[PDB]
Amino acid sequence: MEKKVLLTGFDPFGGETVNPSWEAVKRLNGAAEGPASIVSEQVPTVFYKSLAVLREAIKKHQPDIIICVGQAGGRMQITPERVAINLNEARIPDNEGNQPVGEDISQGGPAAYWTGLPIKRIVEEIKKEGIPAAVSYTAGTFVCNHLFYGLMDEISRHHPHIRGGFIHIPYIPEQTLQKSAPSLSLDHITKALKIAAVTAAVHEDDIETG
Amino acid sequence: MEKKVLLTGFDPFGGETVNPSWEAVKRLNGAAEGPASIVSEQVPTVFYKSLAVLREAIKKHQPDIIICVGQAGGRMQITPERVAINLNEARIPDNEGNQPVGEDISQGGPAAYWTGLPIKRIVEEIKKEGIPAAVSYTAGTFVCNHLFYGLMDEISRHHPHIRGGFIHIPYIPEQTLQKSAPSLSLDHITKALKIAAVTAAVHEDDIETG
Amino acid sequence: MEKKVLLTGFDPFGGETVNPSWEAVKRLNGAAEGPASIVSEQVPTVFYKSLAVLREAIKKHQPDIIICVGQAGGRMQITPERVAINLNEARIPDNEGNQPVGEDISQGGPAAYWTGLPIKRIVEEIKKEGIPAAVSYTAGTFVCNHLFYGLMDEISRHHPHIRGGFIHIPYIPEQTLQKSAPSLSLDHITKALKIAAVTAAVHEDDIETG
Amino acid sequence: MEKKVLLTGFDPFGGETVNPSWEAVKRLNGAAEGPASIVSEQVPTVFYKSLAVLREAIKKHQPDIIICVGQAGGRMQITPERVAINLNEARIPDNEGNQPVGEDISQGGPAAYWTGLPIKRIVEEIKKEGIPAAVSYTAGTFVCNHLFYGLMDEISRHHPHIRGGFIHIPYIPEQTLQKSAPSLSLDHITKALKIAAVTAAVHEDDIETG
Repeated sequence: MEKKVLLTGFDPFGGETVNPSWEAVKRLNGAAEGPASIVSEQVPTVFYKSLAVLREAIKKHQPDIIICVGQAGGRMQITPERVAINLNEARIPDNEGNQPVGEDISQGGPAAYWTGLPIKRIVEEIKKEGIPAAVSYTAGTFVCNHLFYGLMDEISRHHPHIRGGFIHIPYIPEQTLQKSAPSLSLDHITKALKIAAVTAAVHEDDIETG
Repeated sequence: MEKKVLLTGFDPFGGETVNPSWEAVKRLNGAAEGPASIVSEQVPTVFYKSLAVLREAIKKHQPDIIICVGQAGGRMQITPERVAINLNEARIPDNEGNQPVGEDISQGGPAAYWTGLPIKRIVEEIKKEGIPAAVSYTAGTFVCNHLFYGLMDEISRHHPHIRGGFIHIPYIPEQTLQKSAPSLSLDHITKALKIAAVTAAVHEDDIETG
Repeated sequence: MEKKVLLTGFDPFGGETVNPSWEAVKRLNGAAEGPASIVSEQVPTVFYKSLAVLREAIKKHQPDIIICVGQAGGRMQITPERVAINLNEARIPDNEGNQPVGEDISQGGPAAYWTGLPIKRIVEEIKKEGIPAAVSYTAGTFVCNHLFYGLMDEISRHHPHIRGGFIHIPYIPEQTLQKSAPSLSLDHITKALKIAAVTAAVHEDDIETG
Repeated sequence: MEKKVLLTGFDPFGGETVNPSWEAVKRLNGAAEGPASIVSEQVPTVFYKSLAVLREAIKKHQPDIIICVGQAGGRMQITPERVAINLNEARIPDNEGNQPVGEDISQGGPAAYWTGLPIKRIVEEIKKEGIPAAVSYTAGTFVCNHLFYGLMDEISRHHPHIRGGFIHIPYIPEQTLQKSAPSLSLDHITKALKIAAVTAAVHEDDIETG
């Protein structure tokens, strides 16, 4: 059996020198685990450009499953996102100075898109391996929600066979040295991400525990 | 232009014999402030029945503006909600024992509805009076989001002239006596609610700030 | 039966415009409640000078009870302090630029002083009136702990008949407008402070609970 | 020159079968790193008995440096403690049912004891290795503070040559699976602890920071 799984992580931004989402997905590049064969691409933390880079990664890799990963500084758990919202509302500018306020991602697109990943199943499997996980119901209104909405929009309109979604991850310890915030080690985050890609490759559907 | 503004607050939800959302909106019943003439109705913290009670309050009062209020224990600010989600996913049972998991509120309805209130404007006005306010992007998946989504569905399909939305409020101090959690006094919360009703009755368009 | 209660509050620091500890104790100046007769003085948020101002307030008013109040931004409850510590360790400079690091308050003084107030009784009485309260075991190492330690030192060495202590209070709502943080209204804080002064004037002895 | 460092950790408490402070120090037993030669002993989470077990470990091992470790569920950083307080005030009963309230540890002992470890130095060295650390000024009033005060009392009165202190550690991920709380991995915590032992074995002098 073989499902091709595209993982994306973002580049560094807003002060930081490392984006853990890219550090964790980069080491899974080329991994084969169960049915999953994993490839990893980096997306810029830039509005509009991130979506162009993702469309290119879909053309080049022809994936069956796409999991985009971003950092959510301050959370304590790996959180798969249930909902992408059609809004760009930037509190801070992106890496190229764009700061959209009140802007639609898709003019006339739906208000929201649900995730296509079996996220409750992913949460229970990550937890079986001893690492904290929970589903989140807001992915923010910055570049991470932008890429999630843009991904689901592309799937619905042009690649309906693809199962796609977004997972937010904590800070790693090295990033909370001058500011106390929760974190999870990079080893637990890359392990959780591998479990997510394999669970999404094996399972079509989700379980009803909530 | 006098605008009738319907305000609702939930009945005590198993945990106390008082619900602050009701206590606050009940004292604004009959208040007239600027163009706003305010009426208040209580809604049960029960899935499906809450919506039936709301439909009845809409028929009886014929409101121009509807602001539904509920309690969000743990928050620190008055938070107007930007997005209602088509999902009933109950961690705990409602007042009559219903605990829906993974259920659509409207089968075939949109995934989400945006608020119809000028919420950025409301946030800035509450803050001008010295009380903390912020827009929130998830209203949960319990009876409070249920009523919010049901409200906006009713408006979209049957009462397109009505401006409607949802505002979550914190605990009052009396509720954090055995469990430390943030709170706002009931006098600040009812004041914030009266400012929201007046701001919504005086302006159809929102500010762009965030 | 009449006890003179001296309350003090600090002026503002950091970048705030009101120090709620002064705003609250100022409105209790001249209040008589039960046995207590209350007078209020303001102390500067300056190391070493705060202590000189307090010594002067003790000479002038000849109090039976002294309760020094300061703001603890970020807490959620009124917190009477159990322990003062012999250390000035300033993360930020005070209002006149002093920033002591690793400095003894009293060279050769004890490492700590316990409060002289019936703080468990005070906590239970404030909570009986519906406002959250709890004892704290660190008052920090800035000017608020400095005044507390210096107060207890003054009492132990020169005024052993006086009952003295420190009470930290939260932000008021008006201070959490740009930064979300917990707060208590100024009406709840001044009412908690009047209850603390009256409870301390009526009982020399504390209850034993937590 | 070799310094024998004794580390302690506690036994299981509260429905758990493993205690991280003990899991982390147990794997350092017999380690030699720089000048430090480390031995580890387990202490019961029992008032009064913990102190007797510690006195026995001091007699048997004759250590130059003692670092007692306990878990502080909820914190986000490794926190060396600056102050031990002379008070047993138990919110919950210990492993054998003792629940002291308002009790002195040493009748007539000082109100507090300062740590004997170079804790600022320890904090900067742990952070150099990418793991979060900060000094704490309250170690609670349960069995962890009890052992810290009792240790410093023993040192002051009978073993003035020993350098001793206490370090609180976070939850590990496995413990925050049903309750979301911050954690650090057991590998990061045991690495922090070995760095603490070696920094204390090499430096009697502490540094001056903020």
